[PDB]
Amino acid sequence: MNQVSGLAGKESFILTRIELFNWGGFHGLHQAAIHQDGTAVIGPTGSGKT
Amino acid sequence: TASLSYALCPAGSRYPLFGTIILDEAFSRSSHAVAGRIIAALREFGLHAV
Ligand SMILES: Nc1ncnc2c1ncn2[C@@H]1O[C@H](COP(=O)(O)OP(=O)(O)O)[C@@H](O)[C@H]1O
Repeated sequence: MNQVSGLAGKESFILTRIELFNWGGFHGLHQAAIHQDGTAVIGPTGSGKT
Repeated sequence: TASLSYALCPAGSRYPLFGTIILDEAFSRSSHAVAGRIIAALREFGLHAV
């Protein structure tokens, strides 16, 4: 089921990348990549992961 | 837990006579790292939990 997602990005605009600068507990610039077909954001409690 | 421990303690004593405090489906917003604290604490107060 993973590879069928490729249609998104032709019929739609998909998410590609998110960045921050001095936001919350993230001092300075910060970055994060995202794949075309479903990802995850995992980490222990109290880490800004929301 | 502290409250229900106190309320069951007979006057003067601080070891409750009834012991079996239940719980259910408790940890759905916490990590395995922090949940380990509660399990140890609960038994510490003197209770005994299914
Ligand atoms: N604007 C804020 N106000 C208060 N605490 C904040 C703020 N931004 C980040 N934090 C802190 O960073 C963490 C934010 O929680 P997060 O790690 O995003 O939550 P969860 O663990 O539920 O995903 C907490 O430790 C909180 O104290």
